[PDB]
Amino acid sequence: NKSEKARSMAAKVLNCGKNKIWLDPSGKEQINQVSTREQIRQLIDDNVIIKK
Amino acid sequence: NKMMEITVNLGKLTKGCNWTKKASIAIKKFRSHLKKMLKTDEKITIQKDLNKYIFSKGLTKVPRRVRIKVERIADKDNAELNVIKCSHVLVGNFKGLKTEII
Amino acid sequence: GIRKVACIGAWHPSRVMTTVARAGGKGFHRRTEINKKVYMIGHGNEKIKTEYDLTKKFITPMGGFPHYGQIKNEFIMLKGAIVGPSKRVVTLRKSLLKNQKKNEDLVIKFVDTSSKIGNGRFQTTEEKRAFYGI
Amino acid sequence: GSRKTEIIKTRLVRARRSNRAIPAWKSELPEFKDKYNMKRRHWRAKKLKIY
RNA sequence: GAGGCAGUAACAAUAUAUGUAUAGAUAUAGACUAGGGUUUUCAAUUUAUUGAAGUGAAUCGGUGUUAUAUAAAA
RNA sequence: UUUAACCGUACCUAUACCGCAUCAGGUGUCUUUGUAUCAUAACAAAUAUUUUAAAUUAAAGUAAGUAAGGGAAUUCGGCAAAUUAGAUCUGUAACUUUGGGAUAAAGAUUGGCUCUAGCAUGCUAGAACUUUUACUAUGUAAGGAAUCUGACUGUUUAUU
RNA sequence: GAUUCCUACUGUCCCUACUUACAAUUUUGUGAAACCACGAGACAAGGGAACGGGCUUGUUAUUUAUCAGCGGGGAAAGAA
RNA sequence: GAUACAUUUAGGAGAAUACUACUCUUUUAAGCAGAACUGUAAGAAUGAAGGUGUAUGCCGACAUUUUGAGGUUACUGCUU
Ligand SMILES: [Mg+2]
Ligand SMILES: [Mg+2]
Ligand SMILES: [Mg+2]
Ligand SMILES: [Mg+2]
Ligand SMILES: [Mg+2]
Ligand SMILES: [Mg+2]
Ligand SMILES: [Mg+2]
Ligand SMILES: [Mg+2]
Ligand SMILES: [Mg+2]
Ligand SMILES: [Mg+2]
Ligand SMILES: [Mg+2]
Ligand SMILES: [Mg+2]
Ligand SMILES: [Mg+2]
Ligand SMILES: [Mg+2]
Ligand SMILES: [Mg+2]
Ligand SMILES: [Mg+2]
Ligand SMILES: [Mg+2]
Ligand SMILES: [Mg+2]
Ligand SMILES: [Mg+2]
Ligand SMILES: [Mg+2]
Ligand SMILES: [Mg+2]
Ligand SMILES: [Mg+2]
Ligand SMILES: [Mg+2]
Ligand SMILES: [Mg+2]
Repeated sequence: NKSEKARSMAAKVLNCGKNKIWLDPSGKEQINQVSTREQIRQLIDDNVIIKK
Repeated sequence: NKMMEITVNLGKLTKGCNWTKKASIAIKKFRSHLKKMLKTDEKITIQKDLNKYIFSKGLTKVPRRVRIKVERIADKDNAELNVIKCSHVLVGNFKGLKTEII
Repeated sequence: GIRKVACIGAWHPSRVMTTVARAGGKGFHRRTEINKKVYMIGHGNEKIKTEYDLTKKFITPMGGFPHYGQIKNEFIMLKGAIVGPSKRVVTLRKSLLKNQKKNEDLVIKFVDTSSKIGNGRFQTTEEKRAFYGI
Repeated sequence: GSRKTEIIKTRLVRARRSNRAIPAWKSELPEFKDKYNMKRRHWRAKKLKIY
C-alpha cells in the first residue's frame, strides 16, 4: 500500500495540490511498483491518475 | 423470500435532539427503529447512496421523509449467517403511498 | 450562584436544624381536600338538555378530550380542581363534618362543548359546515 | 540557518558523528554482549550550545 | 523505598455492506533573516529503531571601504 | 585560454524557535484571487489537517434571547443592561481669549419599477404606477443645566 | 478627573417565569495533588488551662454494608 | 404487629425518572377521517403607468381567476 508516495510525487509533476489528485482503485496493482518520475508520466497518459 | 417498502420520516424520530449533531444521530435512531419492527436481532446495514442522501443538507438539517426497500442477504464473514440491507428508492410525492410487499 | 439561601444556621448549636429549607425531590405526594360540590350526575351516551338552550348535545367536546378520547359510561361533574393528572385513580367518600350551611338552588344555563386544542369557535359540527358552506 | 561560518560547520559535523549506538559487529564479542551506549542525546530534548 | 484519600479530580473521544473511493467538519496561505542541526529522501521492522544516499557557482551572500587610534550578511 | 582562488548552499515559520512540555503567551521584513457606490465588517476561492460511548427527563453553574402593568420605589452610587446613531434638506442660543461654542439643541425625507430633464457621460434634480411601507443582516454619538480642581497636545509606579 | 438635579430609557426592583448551547448527571481510555497523633456513631449539663470527639451522671441512631447534593462544626488548610 | 400467598424472568411504552426505583403490559408504523396552526402554493391565462418599431412582435414592478388554497401532526378513531 504505497499510496502516500504516489500522492506526493504526482503533486510535484503537475504543480498542483494533494487534494485534487484522484487515484483509480481499478488499477491498484500498477501504483504499488512506482519508484521514478518517469513511470508516473505514463500513468497520467493512461488516465489512472487524473486531476480534479 | 419477500421484499418490503416502508416510508420513514426522520422529522418525527429526531424531534428534540441537539441540532449540532442532527444528521449523525439520525442514523443511530434509524437502526434501532427497524429492530423494533423486525423482531430478528442479526444486524442492519445501509447502502452508500442512502447514507449520502441523509447528509445532503448538512449536520444541522435533515430532510423530512424517505422511501426505502429492505431485503435479507448473506453475510460476508460466514456463508450460513445472514444480514439485512437497506436501499434508497426515488419518489417525488408521498401522498397516498402505502407499505407494500414485493 | 443566586437561587439559594444564604445562611444555614448560627455558630451555636453546631449542627444543621431540620427546619431550614433544603433542596430535594418534589411531587408524587398524597393529599386530601374537602368540600367539593356535586353539580351533575348522568350517563355519557345520553344527550343533556337544559332550559335556556334550544340545541341538545353530548358531553364530549369536538375532537375528544385531550389525551383521553370520548366518554362511553356514567360520569359525575363537580366543581373545582382535583388532585393529579388525567387517567389516574381517585377515591370519593362522604363528609366528616356536620352542620353544613344551607344555600340556594343551582340553575345551570348551558355547558360548553368547543374544542380544547386550539382557539375553537364552533359548538357542534353542523355549525362548522354551515359556516364554510362546504 | 543556511549561513554558517567555517568553525560552526566543522564543529557540527563532529557532533553528528559521536551520536550513534554500538555497532553490531562488536556486540557479538563476549566483552560487549549486553552493554549498550549511555551517552546518546535527542535533538528536541537537549541543546548542543554551539551558537 | 512504599500507603490512605482513589481508579477519585482533570483531560481525549467524524459517517457509510466494499474504501488507494463517496461524503461531512475545523483552520487564510507562501517566501528571506535571527534561532534549531540531520529532523531531508528511501528501505526494513513497529511523530518510533537500524542502515544507505543526498548539498556542485567568473556574474547568490561573506572575504573590500568607512560612521569624525579595535565598529555593518538591511 | 588545463584563465578567474577560500567558506556556506539539505530541511522547519510554528506540533522542527524561547517560556523545564506536542503550552490559548511572545517574536524583524515582504507577497496574496472574486462580489462588495466612502469604507469597515462578513462570505466564498486556493492550500493544509481529521476517524466512531449514551440523549425530548435532574438540581445548582458559564454564555445568549424574550417578557403583561408600573418606571430608579433597588442601591454608598442608574454598578449592569436599554434608548440615540448612516446620508440629504431647513434651523442653531447664553457665553467668549472674537479664533470658537457647533456635527449644538429641534424638525422633515429614504423601497421597487417605467420614464422625463441637464452635460461633465456617469453623476444630480423632478414626475407617474404599486405594496402586511423602506440606512438598520453586518457596522453606527443618550441629551441638557450647574460646582471644585488642572490651562491645552504629552508622560508615569512591567504584576492591586 | 471628583459632585448634585431635570428629559428619554429600561427585569435594578415590585415578583419572577419560559427556550437553546457548553460543562455536570451515565459509559470507555490515560491516571495526579494538598492533608493525615488516634479517630472505631452522635447530643444535654458538670467540673477543668474559666467555649470537650474521648473524663463524670443522664438521653439516644442503625435498609447487604449505597449514589447524587450542601456549606452548621472539625476554635478546617495555606505562611517560625 | 396480624391474615392470606411465593422463593416469581426476558423486550417495549409513560401518567414515572440524575443512575436505581416506580405504574402497566402482548402489535410495530404507514395512509385516511375528525379537530387545529399558518393566510392564498407551483404552473397557466387575462391585464398593467409605459417604452421601442413595425416582426400585430419584443421588455415591464405589480393586480385578478383557477383558491378560505397549498403545507404540517410534541391530540383521538379507523383500514390493510
Ligand atoms: Mg429540549
Ligand atoms: Mg545562525
Ligand atoms: Mg471533556
Ligand atoms: Mg531518520
Ligand atoms: Mg540549495
Ligand atoms: Mg534550500
Ligand atoms: Mg518569524
Ligand atoms: Mg525548545
Ligand atoms: Mg503555541
Ligand atoms: Mg438536559
Ligand atoms: Mg416589562
Ligand atoms: Mg409593556
Ligand atoms: Mg433611593
Ligand atoms: Mg431602601
Ligand atoms: Mg455603564
Ligand atoms: Mg419615491
Ligand atoms: Mg492635564
Ligand atoms: Mg500597577
Ligand atoms: Mg455535554
Ligand atoms: Mg456537648
Ligand atoms: Mg462552665
Ligand atoms: Mg457523599
Ligand atoms: Mg514567632
Ligand atoms: Mg423509595
